[PDB]
Amino acid sequence: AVQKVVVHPLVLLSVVDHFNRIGKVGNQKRVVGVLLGSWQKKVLDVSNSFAVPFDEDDKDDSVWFLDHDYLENMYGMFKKVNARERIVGWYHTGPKLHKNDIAINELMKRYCPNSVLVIIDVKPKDLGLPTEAYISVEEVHDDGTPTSKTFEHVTSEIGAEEAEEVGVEHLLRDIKDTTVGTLSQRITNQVHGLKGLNSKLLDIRSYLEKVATGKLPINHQIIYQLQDVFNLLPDVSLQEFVKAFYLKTNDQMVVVYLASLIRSVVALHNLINNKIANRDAEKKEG
Amino acid sequence: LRQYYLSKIEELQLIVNDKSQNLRRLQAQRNE
Amino acid sequence: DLYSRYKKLQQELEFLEVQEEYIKDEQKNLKK
Amino acid sequence: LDVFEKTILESNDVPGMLAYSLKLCMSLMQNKQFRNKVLRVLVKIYMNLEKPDFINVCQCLIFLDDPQAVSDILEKLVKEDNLLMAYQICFDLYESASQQFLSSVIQNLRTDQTLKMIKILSGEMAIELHLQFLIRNNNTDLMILKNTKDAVRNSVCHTATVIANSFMHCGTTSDQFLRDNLEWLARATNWAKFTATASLGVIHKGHEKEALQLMATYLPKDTSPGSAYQEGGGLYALGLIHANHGGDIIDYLLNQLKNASNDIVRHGGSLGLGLAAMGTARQDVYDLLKTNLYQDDAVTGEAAGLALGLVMLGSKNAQAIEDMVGYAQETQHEKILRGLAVGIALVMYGRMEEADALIESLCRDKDPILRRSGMYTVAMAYCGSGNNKAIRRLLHVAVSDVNDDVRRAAVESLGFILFRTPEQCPSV
Amino acid sequence: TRPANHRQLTFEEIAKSAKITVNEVELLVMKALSVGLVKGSIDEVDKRVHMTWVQPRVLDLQQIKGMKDRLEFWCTDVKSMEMLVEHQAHDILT
Amino acid sequence: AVDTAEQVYISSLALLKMLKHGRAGVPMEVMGLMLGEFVDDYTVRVIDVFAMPQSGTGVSVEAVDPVFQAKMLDMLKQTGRPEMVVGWYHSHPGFGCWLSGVDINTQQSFEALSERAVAVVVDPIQSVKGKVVIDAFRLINANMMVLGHEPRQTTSNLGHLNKPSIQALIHGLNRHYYSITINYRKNELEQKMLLNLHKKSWMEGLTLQDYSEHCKHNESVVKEMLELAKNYNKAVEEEDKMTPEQLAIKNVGKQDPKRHLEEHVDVLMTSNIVQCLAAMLDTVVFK
Repeated sequence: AVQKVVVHPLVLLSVVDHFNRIGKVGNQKRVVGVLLGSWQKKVLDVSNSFAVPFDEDDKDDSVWFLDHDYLENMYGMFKKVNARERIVGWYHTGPKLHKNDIAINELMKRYCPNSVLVIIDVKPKDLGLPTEAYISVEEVHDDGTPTSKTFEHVTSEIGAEEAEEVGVEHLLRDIKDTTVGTLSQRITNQVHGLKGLNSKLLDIRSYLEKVATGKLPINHQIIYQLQDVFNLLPDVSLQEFVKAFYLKTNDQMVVVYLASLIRSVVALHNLINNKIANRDAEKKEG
Repeated sequence: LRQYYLSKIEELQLIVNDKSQNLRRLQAQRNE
Repeated sequence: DLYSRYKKLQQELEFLEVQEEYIKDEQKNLKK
Repeated sequence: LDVFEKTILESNDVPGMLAYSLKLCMSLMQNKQFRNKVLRVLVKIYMNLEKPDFINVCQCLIFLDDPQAVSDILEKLVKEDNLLMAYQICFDLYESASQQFLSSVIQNLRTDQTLKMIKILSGEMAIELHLQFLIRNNNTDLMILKNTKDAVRNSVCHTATVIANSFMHCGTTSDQFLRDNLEWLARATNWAKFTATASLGVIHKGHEKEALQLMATYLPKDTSPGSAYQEGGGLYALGLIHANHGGDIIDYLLNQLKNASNDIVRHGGSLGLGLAAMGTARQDVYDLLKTNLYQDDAVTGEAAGLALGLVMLGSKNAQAIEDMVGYAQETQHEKILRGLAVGIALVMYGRMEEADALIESLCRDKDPILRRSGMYTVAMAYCGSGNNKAIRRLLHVAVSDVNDDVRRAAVESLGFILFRTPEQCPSV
Repeated sequence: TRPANHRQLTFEEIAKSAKITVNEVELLVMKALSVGLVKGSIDEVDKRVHMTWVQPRVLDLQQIKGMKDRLEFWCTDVKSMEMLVEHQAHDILT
Repeated sequence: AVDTAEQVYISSLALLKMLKHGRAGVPMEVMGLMLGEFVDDYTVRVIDVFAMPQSGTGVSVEAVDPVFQAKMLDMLKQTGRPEMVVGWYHSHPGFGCWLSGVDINTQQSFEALSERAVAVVVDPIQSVKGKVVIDAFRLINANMMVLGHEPRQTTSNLGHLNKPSIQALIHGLNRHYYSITINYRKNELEQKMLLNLHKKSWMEGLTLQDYSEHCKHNESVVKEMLELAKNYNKAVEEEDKMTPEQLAIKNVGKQDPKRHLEEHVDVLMTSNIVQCLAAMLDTVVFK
């Protein structure tokens, strides 16, 4: 399909000022803008973005307005500036995927045959990586519905170019960074992974106990799609697994022990060098 | 009675002397 | 004057710890 | 205590053998509860002794903060009819105790003694004695001023040398080396004329004899010059005359800013209002200068913030702190925040633990100006009683800070924590 | 039916449950391995069919409660051992 | 009638777009117009920036048909913030970060519209990862030298917080114009967004790499550490008695023991204890 998408930090920083632009009310302001990139391979990159207006009601999830004329006008404008970038999709600043967004994607799919969308957390109060990405497919089911359009996930990450990296590093002078120090930030990565796993399992438990206790219909899929999760988690108290685990733990501990032994004599060398070069110097000086 | 009040400050002075000896190494490393 | 000898020794002992705590912060940040 | 009172009343030398106990119990001390518990049994031995010395009870009492105790000793002293030992603590309380403590004990000690009550209240004769000592025993030089007359620039050296001259003549009421020339005092473009007008305030310090007519040569409604900044500096100088003396002058500045004008004169008037009422907590001053804060101008922020921090000096009222902390987050300026930092720092005046939570709610905030406000609050909340908790936070949270902007005012907060014992402060 | 603790099933219970003969069992499970619902392997020396994977099926409410209980059993230990790494390392992870 | 202790605020997107457009036209000078407002009489805020089609020569860069600029500033009013054009910027690659003879020519034209017009000079060549070279200049009247340009009622924009350079002092600096001090204002919406664009989700944190490559990597590092320590033996045991003041002068060649040992200690320990810790986490978290 499209494999994975790369976001340059000019986008996802242009989004937050768009939320600061007309997010004065700040209740259900789903700010929508249009991406700009270049599918140079199956892998994709996006670099620029601009604005389109949008108003919709809290209820009545069918009333909305994507501006055709602003899209064509500012596309011609940015083509008069930048002839390399072509439109790839859109971003909405909703914290979760909505119900009427597929109508927006089906409307804008005339300009782009595979219009990806990027959910960007403007206020990421949950820990993790923002800017997830979705694309539209057909999910023909055996239930009886012919087809629907309910998207699916594509892997995403924040990339970098050789000039924007300078800017985002210089603007990161209000935070201490311990990334240079090793054997510490890996442990923080382990802690962050544990917290993310806890948050995802809490969400799964919340949904499952919500649909379990009367409220909401029992979805006939997922409950057997998540059945294969529990068929995994192999037995830790297995004989050959423990027998191999200690066999490799000792092999790692040999290298750790030799590292301590090769560190201690260097420390002793520095000690006796300092003591001799100090005592002879004070013999001369006194 | 009073010699207790001597020996307590003897131990505290030993601790103070040891820490003041230890601090100068860190002062030298900071200076470098 | 033995009371003043005891408390000044107790003063400098708990005050030498704030020097030994502040330097270890400074020597750690000066690497970065 | 229990046996401590018997031991201090066990037969010994009633001079400093039993008077060093107070000093070596007040200099080194853990907390506030045990300090008051050991201090409450010193007024006893100083009072029920056959020779109760009256002058060395005020330093016991000001930490005791009891209006009924000083009321009791003055009630036992008025009917004794010994004026040699009667006014002396009423001058001691003016010399050391807080203005709030005085103004909260005059109605206790007032509801002969009339001039004595005036003596503790106003201190006009004490200010007059200080002024007379300064004018008679006066040895000001002027040759070094003529040496500094060589330095010529559009900068400080010809525009802010007037403030440097004013320190040499602070309180002396002799501006004869300033009115020597008038061509020298016209070299600035509307910002050092503010200092040139404000410099007349520090010359006549405590000049209650020289009222409004002293500066009637330079007033907003007397001469009305082409530059209104002279008129703005006049009210600033008038406020600088009456430091902690908010009588008629505070009412004149209260109705002066009631029909105020553009913010240049309002800056000087608000600074005069803030300086001439510090530690008074007057509500009219507070809301009149809170309208100044809500005027939303980036020239009035230093005009209003320092004033609203000055009138509520250590009052720790919830309204001022949770108004100005909340206001100092949404204003997109710089002078408002810069004048608000010291102002919200001044609502704390050494409350020790009582000012903890605000600091923990502010020192962590993302605003760098609020971080410097937090360091000034750490400087003021634990002033005097240098404890390793406050020193440790002060010398940790900005000695390794990502921003330089707070770090220049970081260790500058140290010098208010260690002035009691400056023996080892240069060592650290 | 068995909860993956002893997933291996002997041939005797296969021939008793499915009422088929002794020598006809293996082709039968080969037929299962022909289609793809079953992903096991067969050991003939001990005559036991080891099990790896079973295709999912429909589940009801009590099974969903049991699944939620097992998921909570897994959900507690994540927090409980994150407390282990966070509590025994303060100034490394800072 | 006074130029006070001024200040310029720049937003994050403005600086990022500034550096990207400066790098994208690296050998010549690129153009641009700034979008912002005068928040007060003291400070000037720039909240956005945008670029135009240009036409560049070897030594000069000119604009094109300005119906682009008029229609762009008309259309940007419709979506969100309707600011004004408070200033202009260009680039000076490999130059002295200074206003040239023709750079100051159009500054009069930009200042004739509004008094508080700010020029901005960026450079993507001398800028490095930790610090971007940036400057803002304000044109001063070349007719008034006898008076003061800014009274400096305080000590903000002075030798305080910044020092004037040498190459700026050659081509102009405090002559014909002056400099202003830049600070960065960061709103909380972008503040708690900018500090988290480096992490990954939980699959990166809990992942053992592989054990075959880990064993081979440890084998290789120990194998080279053998010969490195064998060289270290001769390096210690020689130690010719003549004071390191020249032993650091015979070390300037290809000699390498005592220096590569502790690096190998670091890359061994910080890659072994992390893997063992993650192995324990994986083997008792999931169960």
